[PDB]
Amino acid sequence: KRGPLAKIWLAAHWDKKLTKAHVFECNLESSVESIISPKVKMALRTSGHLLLGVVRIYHRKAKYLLADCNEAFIKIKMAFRPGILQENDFGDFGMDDREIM
Amino acid sequence: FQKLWFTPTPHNDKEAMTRKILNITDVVAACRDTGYDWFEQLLQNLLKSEEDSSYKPVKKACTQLVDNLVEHILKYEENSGRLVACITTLFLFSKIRPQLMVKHAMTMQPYLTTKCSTQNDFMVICNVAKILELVVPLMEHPSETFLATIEEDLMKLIIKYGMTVVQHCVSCLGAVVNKVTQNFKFVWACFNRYYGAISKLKSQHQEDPNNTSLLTNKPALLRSLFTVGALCRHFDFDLEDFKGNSKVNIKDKVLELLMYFTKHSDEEVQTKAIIGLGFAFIQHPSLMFEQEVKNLYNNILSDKNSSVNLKIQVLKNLQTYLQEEDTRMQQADRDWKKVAKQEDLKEMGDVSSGMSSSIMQLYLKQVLEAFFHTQSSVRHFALNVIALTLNQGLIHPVQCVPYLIAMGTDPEPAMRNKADQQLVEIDKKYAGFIHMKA
Repeated sequence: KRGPLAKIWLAAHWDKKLTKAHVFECNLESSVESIISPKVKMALRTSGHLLLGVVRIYHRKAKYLLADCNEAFIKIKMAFRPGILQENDFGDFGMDDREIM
Repeated sequence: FQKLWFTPTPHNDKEAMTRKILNITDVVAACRDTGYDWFEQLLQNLLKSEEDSSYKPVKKACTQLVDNLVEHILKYEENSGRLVACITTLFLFSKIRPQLMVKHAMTMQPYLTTKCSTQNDFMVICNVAKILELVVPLMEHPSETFLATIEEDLMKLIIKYGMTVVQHCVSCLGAVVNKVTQNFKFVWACFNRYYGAISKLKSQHQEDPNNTSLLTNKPALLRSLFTVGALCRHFDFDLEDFKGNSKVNIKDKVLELLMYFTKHSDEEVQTKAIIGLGFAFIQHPSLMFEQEVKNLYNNILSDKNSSVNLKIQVLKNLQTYLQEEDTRMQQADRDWKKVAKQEDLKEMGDVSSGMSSSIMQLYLKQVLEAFFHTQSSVRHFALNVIALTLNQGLIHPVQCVPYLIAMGTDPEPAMRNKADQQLVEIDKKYAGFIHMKA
Protein backbone atom coordinates (compact mmCIF):
# COMPACT_ATOMS: atom_id res chain seq x y z
CA LYS A 1 0.00 0.00 0.00
CA ARG A 2 1.23 3.48 0.98
CA GLY A 3 4.22 4.36 3.13
CA PRO A 4 8.01 3.96 3.33
CA LEU A 5 7.25 0.54 4.83
CA ALA A 6 4.65 -0.63 2.29
CA LYS A 7 7.18 -3.05 0.81
CA ILE A 8 7.55 -4.87 4.13
CA TRP A 9 3.75 -4.94 4.55
CA LEU A 10 3.44 -6.65 1.16
CA ALA A 11 6.28 -9.06 1.85
CA ALA A 12 4.62 -10.04 5.13
CA HIS A 13 1.05 -10.41 3.82
CA TRP A 14 0.81 -11.16 0.09
CA ASP A 15 4.44 -11.62 -1.12
CA LYS A 16 3.49 -12.54 -4.69
CA LYS A 17 3.15 -9.10 -6.30
CA LEU A 18 6.62 -8.24 -4.91
CA THR A 19 8.81 -8.16 -8.01
CA LYS A 20 12.51 -8.85 -8.55
CA ALA A 21 12.92 -5.10 -9.11
CA HIS A 22 11.47 -4.19 -5.71
CA VAL A 23 13.36 -6.77 -3.58
CA PHE A 24 16.87 -5.81 -4.72
CA GLU A 25 17.52 -2.17 -3.75
CA CYS A 26 14.15 -0.66 -2.73
CA ASN A 27 14.86 -0.97 0.99
CA LEU A 28 18.09 -0.24 2.85
CA GLU A 29 17.97 -2.86 5.63
CA SER A 30 20.20 -1.10 8.17
CA SER A 31 17.96 1.98 7.86
CA VAL A 32 14.46 0.55 7.51
CA GLU A 33 14.68 -2.02 10.32
CA SER A 34 16.21 0.73 12.43
CA ILE A 35 13.17 2.86 11.56
CA ILE A 36 10.74 0.11 12.66
CA SER A 37 11.91 -0.09 16.30
CA PRO A 38 11.18 3.49 17.59
CA LYS A 39 8.26 4.21 15.22
CA VAL A 40 5.37 5.90 17.03
CA LYS A 41 2.41 3.79 18.31
CA MET A 42 3.69 0.44 17.04
CA ALA A 43 1.57 -2.49 18.22
CA LEU A 44 3.35 -5.75 19.07
CA ARG A 45 1.18 -7.72 16.61
CA THR A 46 2.00 -5.50 13.61
CA SER A 47 5.63 -5.50 14.75
CA GLY A 48 5.75 -9.30 14.52
CA HIS A 49 4.20 -9.12 11.06
CA LEU A 50 6.89 -6.62 10.02
CA LEU A 51 9.58 -8.91 11.44
CA LEU A 52 8.52 -11.79 9.20
CA GLY A 53 8.33 -9.32 6.31
CA VAL A 54 11.88 -8.06 6.69
CA VAL A 55 13.26 -11.58 7.17
CA ARG A 56 11.57 -12.73 3.95
CA ILE A 57 13.06 -9.74 2.11
CA TYR A 58 16.55 -10.56 3.39
CA HIS A 59 16.19 -14.24 2.43
CA ARG A 60 15.20 -13.26 -1.11
CA LYS A 61 18.26 -10.99 -1.39
CA ALA A 62 20.41 -13.97 -0.36
CA LYS A 63 18.80 -16.13 -3.05
CA TYR A 64 19.50 -13.60 -5.80
CA LEU A 65 23.11 -13.05 -4.72
CA LEU A 66 23.76 -16.80 -4.77
CA ALA A 67 22.22 -17.13 -8.24
CA ASP A 68 24.29 -14.30 -9.74
CA CYS A 69 27.52 -15.51 -8.14
CA ASN A 70 26.93 -19.03 -9.47
CA GLU A 71 26.34 -17.61 -12.95
CA ALA A 72 29.60 -15.65 -12.81
CA PHE A 73 31.64 -18.64 -11.68
CA ILE A 74 30.17 -20.82 -14.43
CA LYS A 75 31.20 -18.10 -16.91
CA ILE A 76 34.81 -17.77 -15.72
CA LYS A 77 35.57 -21.46 -16.32
CA MET A 78 35.31 -20.76 -20.06
CA ALA A 79 38.29 -19.87 -22.23
CA PHE A 80 39.37 -19.79 -25.88
CA ARG A 81 42.67 -21.55 -26.52
CA PRO A 82 42.84 -22.05 -30.31
CA GLY A 83 45.63 -24.64 -30.02
CA ILE A 84 -6.76 -49.56 -29.07
CA LEU A 85 -8.80 -50.04 -25.87
CA GLN A 86 -5.65 -49.73 -23.71
CA GLU A 87 -6.99 -48.20 -20.45
CA ASN A 88 -10.74 -47.73 -20.58
CA ASP A 89 -12.81 -47.94 -17.45
CA PHE A 90 -14.63 -51.28 -17.40
CA GLY A 91 -17.92 -50.43 -19.08
CA ASP A 92 -19.81 -47.32 -18.13
CA PHE A 93 -20.35 -47.85 -14.37
CA GLY A 94 -17.15 -45.87 -13.79
CA MET A 95 -18.56 -42.70 -15.35
CA ASP A 96 -22.23 -42.99 -16.26
CA ASP A 97 -24.10 -41.76 -13.15
CA ARG A 98 -27.62 -42.89 -13.88
CA GLU A 99 -30.67 -40.69 -14.25
CA ILE A 100 -33.02 -40.38 -11.28
CA MET A 101 -36.78 -40.84 -11.44
CA PHE B 1 -32.51 -20.82 -21.20
CA GLN B 2 -33.05 -17.24 -20.01
CA LYS B 3 -31.35 -16.15 -23.24
CA LEU B 4 -32.98 -18.77 -25.49
CA TRP B 5 -36.68 -18.19 -24.70
CA PHE B 6 -37.38 -15.54 -22.05
CA THR B 7 -36.32 -12.43 -23.97
CA PRO B 8 -38.63 -9.40 -24.45
CA THR B 9 -39.28 -10.11 -28.21
CA PRO B 10 -40.48 -6.64 -29.42
CA HIS B 11 -43.83 -6.39 -31.22
CA ASN B 12 -42.51 -7.16 -34.70
CA ASP B 13 -41.39 -10.32 -36.54
CA LYS B 14 -44.32 -12.23 -35.06
CA GLU B 15 -43.23 -15.42 -36.85
CA ALA B 16 -40.41 -15.86 -34.31
CA MET B 17 -42.84 -15.54 -31.40
CA THR B 18 -45.22 -18.09 -32.95
CA ARG B 19 -42.27 -20.43 -33.48
CA LYS B 20 -41.25 -19.97 -29.84
CA ILE B 21 -44.75 -20.97 -28.72
CA LEU B 22 -44.56 -24.04 -30.98
CA ASN B 23 -41.20 -24.98 -29.46
CA ILE B 24 -42.25 -24.61 -25.81
CA THR B 25 -45.49 -26.55 -26.30
CA ASP B 26 -43.49 -29.31 -28.00
CA VAL B 27 -41.04 -29.42 -25.06
CA VAL B 28 -43.70 -29.73 -22.36
CA ALA B 29 -45.91 -32.19 -24.28
CA ALA B 30 -42.87 -34.40 -24.73
CA CYS B 31 -41.81 -33.98 -21.09
CA ARG B 32 -45.26 -35.18 -19.93
CA ASP B 33 -43.97 -38.76 -19.58
CA THR B 34 -41.35 -38.29 -16.86
CA GLY B 35 -42.30 -35.33 -14.68
CA TYR B 36 -42.70 -31.58 -14.41
CA ASP B 37 -40.53 -30.98 -11.34
CA TRP B 38 -37.49 -29.84 -13.35
CA PHE B 39 -39.42 -27.33 -15.47
CA GLU B 40 -40.92 -25.76 -12.34
CA GLN B 41 -37.51 -25.65 -10.65
CA LEU B 42 -35.95 -23.87 -13.65
CA LEU B 43 -38.76 -21.34 -13.87
CA GLN B 44 -38.65 -20.76 -10.09
CA ASN B 45 -34.93 -20.07 -10.39
CA LEU B 46 -35.24 -17.68 -13.35
CA LEU B 47 -38.02 -15.68 -11.70
CA LYS B 48 -36.53 -15.46 -8.20
CA SER B 49 -32.90 -14.86 -9.25
CA GLU B 50 -33.80 -11.33 -10.48
CA GLU B 51 -35.84 -9.85 -7.63
CA ASP B 52 -34.91 -6.19 -8.15
CA SER B 53 -36.66 -3.99 -10.72
CA SER B 54 -33.80 -4.00 -13.30
CA TYR B 55 -36.30 -3.69 -16.23
CA LYS B 56 -37.79 -7.06 -15.10
CA PRO B 57 -36.42 -8.84 -18.21
CA VAL B 58 -38.01 -12.23 -17.53
CA LYS B 59 -41.37 -10.85 -16.32
CA LYS B 60 -42.14 -9.10 -19.62
CA ALA B 61 -41.35 -12.16 -21.74
CA CYS B 62 -43.34 -14.38 -19.37
CA THR B 63 -46.47 -12.24 -19.39
CA GLN B 64 -46.24 -11.74 -23.16
CA LEU B 65 -45.94 -15.49 -23.61
CA VAL B 66 -48.94 -16.34 -21.45
CA ASP B 67 -51.20 -13.70 -23.03
CA ASN B 68 -50.09 -14.68 -26.54
CA LEU B 69 -50.84 -18.32 -25.67
CA VAL B 70 -54.30 -17.19 -24.53
CA GLU B 71 -54.80 -15.48 -27.89
CA HIS B 72 -53.54 -18.54 -29.77
CA ILE B 73 -56.00 -20.75 -27.86
CA LEU B 74 -58.83 -18.35 -28.76
CA LYS B 75 -57.88 -18.12 -32.45
CA TYR B 76 -57.57 -21.93 -32.66
CA GLU B 77 -61.40 -22.14 -32.51
CA GLU B 78 -61.30 -25.67 -34.05
CA ASN B 79 -54.16 -31.39 -34.00
CA SER B 80 -55.73 -31.73 -30.54
CA GLY B 81 -52.27 -32.46 -29.12
CA ARG B 82 -51.47 -28.77 -29.48
CA LEU B 83 -54.65 -27.76 -27.65
CA VAL B 84 -53.98 -30.06 -24.69
CA ALA B 85 -50.29 -29.10 -24.61
CA CYS B 86 -51.10 -25.38 -24.68
CA ILE B 87 -53.56 -25.77 -21.81
CA THR B 88 -50.89 -27.73 -19.92
CA THR B 89 -48.41 -24.89 -20.44
CA LEU B 90 -51.01 -22.46 -19.13
CA PHE B 91 -51.39 -24.72 -16.09
CA LEU B 92 -47.66 -24.71 -15.34
CA PHE B 93 -47.41 -20.95 -15.81
CA SER B 94 -50.30 -20.49 -13.39
CA LYS B 95 -48.66 -22.80 -10.86
CA ILE B 96 -45.33 -20.96 -10.82
CA ARG B 97 -47.02 -17.58 -10.35
CA PRO B 98 -50.79 -17.21 -10.11
CA GLN B 99 -51.17 -13.50 -10.93
CA LEU B 100 -50.20 -14.10 -14.56
CA MET B 101 -53.60 -15.59 -15.45
CA VAL B 102 -56.00 -13.46 -13.44
CA LYS B 103 -57.31 -11.54 -16.45
CA HIS B 104 -57.94 -14.40 -18.87
CA ALA B 105 -60.07 -16.69 -16.68
CA MET B 106 -63.26 -15.29 -18.24
CA THR B 107 -61.86 -16.43 -21.59
CA MET B 108 -61.08 -19.86 -20.12
CA GLN B 109 -64.61 -20.34 -18.75
CA PRO B 110 -66.33 -21.65 -21.96
CA TYR B 111 -64.30 -24.87 -22.34
CA LEU B 112 -65.42 -26.08 -18.90
CA THR B 113 -69.09 -25.74 -19.88
CA THR B 114 -69.60 -28.50 -22.44
CA LYS B 115 -67.44 -31.08 -24.21
CA CYS B 116 -67.32 -34.54 -25.85
CA SER B 117 -66.61 -38.18 -24.95
CA THR B 118 -62.97 -38.35 -26.13
CA GLN B 119 -59.87 -38.68 -23.90
CA ASN B 120 -57.89 -35.54 -24.79
CA ASP B 121 -61.03 -33.48 -24.18
CA PHE B 122 -61.21 -34.89 -20.64
CA MET B 123 -57.58 -33.87 -20.14
CA VAL B 124 -58.53 -30.33 -21.21
CA ILE B 125 -61.39 -30.23 -18.69
CA CYS B 126 -59.13 -31.47 -15.88
CA ASN B 127 -56.43 -28.90 -16.62
CA VAL B 128 -58.81 -25.94 -16.87
CA ALA B 129 -60.40 -27.02 -13.58
CA LYS B 130 -56.93 -26.96 -11.99
CA ILE B 131 -56.24 -23.48 -13.40
CA LEU B 132 -59.54 -22.15 -12.06
CA GLU B 133 -58.76 -23.61 -8.63
CA LEU B 134 -55.39 -21.88 -8.58
CA VAL B 135 -56.47 -18.46 -9.84
CA VAL B 136 -60.15 -17.74 -8.90
CA PRO B 137 -59.59 -16.69 -5.22
CA LEU B 138 -56.86 -14.23 -6.28
CA MET B 139 -59.16 -12.41 -8.71
CA GLU B 140 -59.57 -8.70 -7.98
CA HIS B 141 -63.29 -8.20 -7.20
CA PRO B 142 -65.06 -10.97 -9.16
CA SER B 143 -68.58 -10.88 -10.55
CA GLU B 144 -71.25 -12.80 -8.65
CA THR B 145 -73.01 -14.14 -11.76
CA PHE B 146 -69.66 -15.58 -12.87
CA LEU B 147 -69.31 -17.46 -9.58
CA ALA B 148 -72.93 -18.63 -9.87
CA THR B 149 -72.49 -20.15 -13.33
CA ILE B 150 -69.09 -21.59 -12.28
CA GLU B 151 -70.62 -23.53 -9.40
CA GLU B 152 -73.61 -24.54 -11.54
CA ASP B 153 -71.54 -26.04 -14.35
CA LEU B 154 -69.17 -27.67 -11.86
CA MET B 155 -72.13 -29.55 -10.39
CA LYS B 156 -73.39 -30.38 -13.90
CA LEU B 157 -69.95 -31.85 -14.56
CA ILE B 158 -69.82 -33.82 -11.29
CA ILE B 159 -73.11 -35.57 -11.97
CA LYS B 160 -72.27 -36.65 -15.52
CA TYR B 161 -68.70 -37.95 -15.98
CA GLY B 162 -65.99 -40.35 -14.89
CA MET B 163 -63.65 -40.77 -11.95
CA THR B 164 -60.60 -38.56 -12.52
CA VAL B 165 -62.66 -35.61 -13.71
CA VAL B 166 -64.95 -35.89 -10.65
CA GLN B 167 -61.90 -35.83 -8.37
CA HIS B 168 -60.12 -32.93 -10.06
CA CYS B 169 -63.31 -30.83 -10.25
CA VAL B 170 -64.72 -31.39 -6.76
CA SER B 171 -61.27 -30.19 -5.68
CA CYS B 172 -61.75 -26.80 -7.34
CA LEU B 173 -65.40 -26.57 -6.28
CA GLY B 174 -64.47 -27.09 -2.63
CA ALA B 175 -61.66 -24.55 -2.89
CA VAL B 176 -63.78 -21.82 -4.50
CA VAL B 177 -66.69 -22.44 -2.11
CA ASN B 178 -64.45 -22.16 0.93
CA LYS B 179 -62.44 -19.17 -0.30
CA VAL B 180 -64.88 -16.59 -1.73
CA THR B 181 -68.59 -17.50 -1.86
CA GLN B 182 -70.52 -19.01 1.04
CA ASN B 183 -73.49 -20.90 -0.47
CA PHE B 184 -72.61 -24.18 1.23
CA LYS B 185 -76.28 -25.19 1.53
CA PHE B 186 -76.01 -26.44 -2.07
CA VAL B 187 -73.13 -28.83 -1.33
CA TRP B 188 -74.87 -29.81 1.90
CA ALA B 189 -77.97 -30.85 -0.05
CA CYS B 190 -75.74 -32.74 -2.51
CA PHE B 191 -74.15 -34.74 0.29
CA ASN B 192 -77.63 -35.21 1.80
CA ARG B 193 -78.82 -36.86 -1.42
CA TYR B 194 -75.75 -39.10 -1.72
CA TYR B 195 -75.74 -40.10 1.96
CA GLY B 196 -79.46 -40.86 1.89
CA ALA B 197 -79.18 -42.97 -1.26
CA ILE B 198 -76.28 -45.07 -0.02
CA SER B 199 -77.89 -45.48 3.41
CA LYS B 200 -81.13 -46.70 1.84
CA LEU B 201 -79.06 -49.19 -0.16
CA LYS B 202 -77.37 -50.33 3.07
CA SER B 203 -80.67 -50.77 4.93
CA GLN B 204 -82.23 -52.67 2.01
CA HIS B 205 -79.17 -54.92 1.85
CA GLN B 206 -78.97 -55.63 5.60
CA GLU B 207 -81.78 -58.20 5.58
CA ASP B 208 -81.80 -59.09 1.85
CA PRO B 209 -78.29 -60.30 0.93
CA ASN B 210 -79.70 -62.10 -2.14
CA ASN B 211 -81.97 -59.49 -3.74
CA THR B 212 -81.51 -58.40 -7.35
CA SER B 213 -82.27 -54.66 -7.41
CA LEU B 214 -78.70 -53.99 -6.26
CA LEU B 215 -77.32 -55.86 -9.29
CA THR B 216 -79.41 -53.37 -11.33
CA ASN B 217 -78.66 -50.03 -9.65
CA LYS B 218 -74.95 -50.79 -8.96
CA PRO B 219 -73.65 -47.70 -10.91
CA ALA B 220 -75.55 -45.27 -8.67
CA LEU B 221 -74.07 -46.94 -5.57
CA LEU B 222 -70.52 -46.87 -6.97
CA ARG B 223 -70.70 -43.20 -7.98
CA SER B 224 -72.23 -42.40 -4.58
CA LEU B 225 -69.38 -44.07 -2.67
CA PHE B 226 -66.68 -42.28 -4.67
CA THR B 227 -68.49 -38.95 -4.40
CA VAL B 228 -69.06 -39.08 -0.63
CA GLY B 229 -65.38 -40.00 -0.23
CA ALA B 230 -64.17 -37.05 -2.31
CA LEU B 231 -66.59 -34.67 -0.56
CA CYS B 232 -65.44 -35.73 2.90
CA ARG B 233 -61.81 -35.29 1.82
CA HIS B 234 -61.71 -31.96 0.13
CA PHE B 235 -64.43 -30.01 1.88
CA ASP B 236 -65.18 -30.79 5.52
CA PHE B 237 -68.87 -30.40 6.38
CA ASP B 238 -68.56 -31.58 9.99
CA LEU B 239 -68.69 -28.06 11.36
CA GLU B 240 -70.99 -25.39 12.77
CA ASP B 241 -72.96 -24.21 9.73
CA PHE B 242 -73.09 -27.15 7.31
CA LYS B 243 -75.40 -29.15 9.58
CA GLY B 244 -77.22 -26.07 10.87
CA ASN B 245 -78.15 -27.92 14.09
CA SER B 246 -76.63 -30.21 16.72
CA LYS B 247 -73.88 -32.40 15.29
CA VAL B 248 -74.73 -36.06 14.69
CA ASN B 249 -71.01 -37.03 14.25
CA ILE B 250 -71.33 -37.49 10.48
CA LYS B 251 -67.65 -38.43 10.07
CA ASP B 252 -68.21 -41.43 12.35
CA LYS B 253 -71.36 -42.23 10.36
CA VAL B 254 -69.62 -42.31 6.96
CA LEU B 255 -66.77 -44.29 8.58
CA GLU B 256 -69.11 -47.00 9.82
CA LEU B 257 -71.12 -47.09 6.59
CA LEU B 258 -68.13 -47.42 4.26
CA MET B 259 -66.52 -49.93 6.65
CA TYR B 260 -69.75 -51.92 6.38
CA PHE B 261 -69.65 -51.93 2.58
CA THR B 262 -66.04 -53.16 2.74
CA LYS B 263 -67.28 -56.69 3.53
CA HIS B 264 -69.14 -57.75 0.39
CA SER B 265 -69.17 -60.34 -2.40
CA ASP B 266 -68.25 -58.55 -5.64
CA GLU B 267 -64.96 -56.71 -6.28
CA GLU B 268 -65.74 -53.29 -7.78
CA VAL B 269 -67.80 -52.39 -4.72
CA GLN B 270 -64.83 -53.19 -2.46
CA THR B 271 -62.38 -51.19 -4.56
CA LYS B 272 -64.65 -48.14 -4.60
CA ALA B 273 -65.24 -48.47 -0.85
CA ILE B 274 -61.50 -48.53 -0.15
CA ILE B 275 -61.09 -45.44 -2.35
CA GLY B 276 -63.79 -43.74 -0.29
CA LEU B 277 -62.04 -44.64 2.95
CA GLY B 278 -58.74 -43.29 1.64
CA PHE B 279 -60.25 -39.95 0.71
CA ALA B 280 -61.98 -39.80 4.10
CA PHE B 281 -58.63 -40.55 5.76
CA ILE B 282 -56.68 -37.71 4.13
CA GLN B 283 -59.03 -35.29 5.94
CA HIS B 284 -59.18 -37.01 9.36
CA PRO B 285 -55.83 -38.76 9.91
CA SER B 286 -56.70 -39.92 13.46
CA LEU B 287 -59.16 -42.44 11.98
CA MET B 288 -56.18 -44.61 10.99
CA PHE B 289 -55.73 -45.39 14.69
CA GLU B 290 -59.13 -47.15 14.90
CA GLN B 291 -58.95 -50.92 15.39
CA GLU B 292 -61.18 -51.90 12.46
CA VAL B 293 -59.13 -49.87 9.96
CA LYS B 294 -55.96 -51.41 11.40
CA ASN B 295 -57.12 -55.02 11.09
CA LEU B 296 -58.55 -54.22 7.64
CA TYR B 297 -55.25 -53.01 6.19
CA ASN B 298 -53.16 -55.60 8.03
CA ASN B 299 -55.38 -58.30 6.55
CA ILE B 300 -55.54 -57.00 2.98
CA LEU B 301 -51.79 -56.42 2.69
CA SER B 302 -51.02 -59.89 4.06
CA ASP B 303 -52.81 -63.27 4.01
CA LYS B 304 -52.14 -64.20 0.32
CA ASN B 305 -55.20 -62.53 -1.13
CA SER B 306 -56.57 -63.46 -4.54
CA SER B 307 -57.29 -59.84 -5.44
CA VAL B 308 -54.48 -57.66 -6.77
CA ASN B 309 -56.54 -54.48 -7.09
CA LEU B 310 -57.19 -54.21 -3.35
CA LYS B 311 -53.47 -54.29 -2.57
CA ILE B 312 -52.72 -51.70 -5.24
CA GLN B 313 -55.53 -49.56 -3.85
CA VAL B 314 -54.20 -49.77 -0.27
CA LEU B 315 -50.67 -48.81 -1.31
CA LYS B 316 -52.07 -45.96 -3.38
CA ASN B 317 -54.00 -44.73 -0.33
CA LEU B 318 -50.82 -44.59 1.75
CA GLN B 319 -48.89 -42.93 -1.07
CA THR B 320 -51.42 -40.16 -1.63
CA TYR B 321 -51.68 -39.55 2.13
CA LEU B 322 -47.92 -39.06 2.46
CA GLN B 323 -47.61 -36.75 -0.54
CA GLU B 324 -50.62 -34.63 0.40
CA GLU B 325 -49.52 -34.28 4.02
CA ASP B 326 -46.02 -33.19 2.96
CA THR B 327 -47.36 -30.57 0.54
CA ARG B 328 -49.84 -29.25 3.11
CA MET B 329 -47.14 -28.95 5.78
CA GLN B 330 -44.74 -27.07 3.49
CA GLN B 331 -47.26 -24.65 1.96
CA ALA B 332 -48.80 -24.02 5.38
CA ASP B 333 -45.42 -23.24 6.90
CA ARG B 334 -44.54 -20.77 4.11
CA ASP B 335 -47.09 -18.17 5.29
CA TRP B 336 -46.09 -18.02 8.94
CA LYS B 337 -46.40 -14.29 9.74
CA LYS B 338 -50.20 -14.23 9.42
CA VAL B 339 -50.72 -16.55 12.40
CA ALA B 340 -47.44 -16.21 14.32
CA LYS B 341 -48.67 -13.65 16.90
CA GLN B 342 -51.55 -16.02 17.79
CA GLU B 343 -49.66 -19.19 18.71
CA ASP B 344 -48.21 -20.13 22.08
CA LEU B 345 -44.58 -20.21 23.21
CA LYS B 346 -44.90 -22.88 25.91
CA GLU B 347 -46.70 -25.57 23.90
CA MET B 348 -44.49 -26.88 21.05
CA GLY B 349 -47.13 -29.19 19.66
CA ASP B 350 -46.37 -32.74 18.59
CA VAL B 351 -49.73 -34.47 17.95
CA SER B 352 -50.01 -32.40 14.78
CA SER B 353 -46.40 -33.23 13.88
CA GLY B 354 -45.53 -36.66 15.28
CA MET B 355 -48.76 -38.18 13.93
CA SER B 356 -47.44 -38.67 10.38
CA SER B 357 -44.64 -40.79 11.82
CA SER B 358 -46.79 -42.90 14.16
CA ILE B 359 -49.08 -44.09 11.34
CA MET B 360 -46.23 -45.80 9.48
CA GLN B 361 -45.18 -47.82 12.52
CA LEU B 362 -48.50 -49.65 12.43
CA TYR B 363 -48.33 -50.72 8.77
CA LEU B 364 -44.67 -50.48 7.67
CA LYS B 365 -43.64 -54.10 8.26
CA GLN B 366 -46.45 -55.47 6.09
CA VAL B 367 -45.64 -53.06 3.24
CA LEU B 368 -42.05 -54.31 3.25
CA GLU B 369 -43.23 -57.91 2.92
CA ALA B 370 -45.16 -56.83 -0.19
CA PHE B 371 -41.84 -56.59 -2.05
CA PHE B 372 -42.01 -60.35 -2.62
CA HIS B 373 -45.00 -60.34 -4.97
CA THR B 374 -45.08 -61.91 -8.41
CA GLN B 375 -46.95 -59.01 -10.03
CA SER B 376 -45.00 -55.91 -10.98
CA SER B 377 -47.45 -53.12 -10.12
CA VAL B 378 -47.53 -54.20 -6.47
CA ARG B 379 -43.73 -54.03 -6.27
CA HIS B 380 -43.67 -50.62 -7.96
CA PHE B 381 -46.21 -49.18 -5.54
CA ALA B 382 -44.47 -50.65 -2.49
CA LEU B 383 -41.20 -49.05 -3.59
CA ASN B 384 -43.00 -45.73 -4.08
CA VAL B 385 -44.35 -45.87 -0.52
CA ILE B 386 -40.96 -46.66 1.00
CA ALA B 387 -39.17 -44.02 -1.05
CA LEU B 388 -41.70 -41.42 0.06
CA THR B 389 -41.30 -42.45 3.70
CA LEU B 390 -37.49 -42.43 3.88
CA ASN B 391 -37.17 -39.10 2.02
CA GLN B 392 -38.73 -37.39 5.06
CA GLY B 393 -36.85 -39.53 7.57
CA LEU B 394 -40.10 -40.62 9.31
CA ILE B 395 -38.80 -44.12 10.03
CA HIS B 396 -35.44 -45.51 11.04
CA PRO B 397 -33.44 -46.21 7.86
CA VAL B 398 -31.41 -49.28 8.72
CA GLN B 399 -34.19 -51.76 9.11
CA CYS B 400 -35.34 -51.51 5.47
CA VAL B 401 -31.90 -51.67 3.86
CA PRO B 402 -32.05 -55.45 3.03
CA TYR B 403 -35.35 -55.20 1.13
CA LEU B 404 -34.11 -52.04 -0.58
CA ILE B 405 -31.06 -54.07 -1.69
CA ALA B 406 -32.99 -57.10 -2.93
CA MET B 407 -34.97 -54.61 -5.00
CA GLY B 408 -31.73 -53.98 -6.87
CA THR B 409 -32.31 -57.02 -9.11
CA ASP B 410 -35.57 -56.43 -10.91
CA PRO B 411 -35.77 -56.48 -14.71
CA GLU B 412 -37.48 -53.10 -15.12
CA PRO B 413 -34.77 -50.40 -15.19
CA ALA B 414 -36.62 -47.52 -13.49
CA MET B 415 -37.24 -49.78 -10.47
CA ARG B 416 -33.65 -50.62 -9.64
CA ASN B 417 -32.49 -47.16 -10.69
CA LYS B 418 -34.72 -45.59 -8.02
CA ALA B 419 -33.70 -48.26 -5.50
CA ASP B 420 -29.94 -47.88 -5.97
CA GLN B 421 -30.18 -44.08 -5.90
CA GLN B 422 -32.08 -44.31 -2.61
CA LEU B 423 -29.30 -46.58 -1.34
CA VAL B 424 -26.47 -44.21 -2.21
CA GLU B 425 -28.30 -41.41 -0.40
CA ILE B 426 -28.75 -43.66 2.66
CA ASP B 427 -25.01 -44.28 2.62
CA LYS B 428 -23.62 -40.80 1.91
CA LYS B 429 -24.95 -39.42 5.21
CA TYR B 430 -24.50 -42.34 7.63
CA ALA B 431 -21.17 -44.11 7.16
CA GLY B 432 -21.66 -47.43 8.93
CA PHE B 433 -25.14 -48.57 7.99
CA ILE B 434 -24.67 -50.67 4.85
CA HIS B 435 -21.86 -52.68 6.45
CA MET B 436 -24.36 -53.81 9.09
CA LYS B 437 -26.78 -55.43 6.63
CA ALA B 438 -24.80 -56.93 3.77
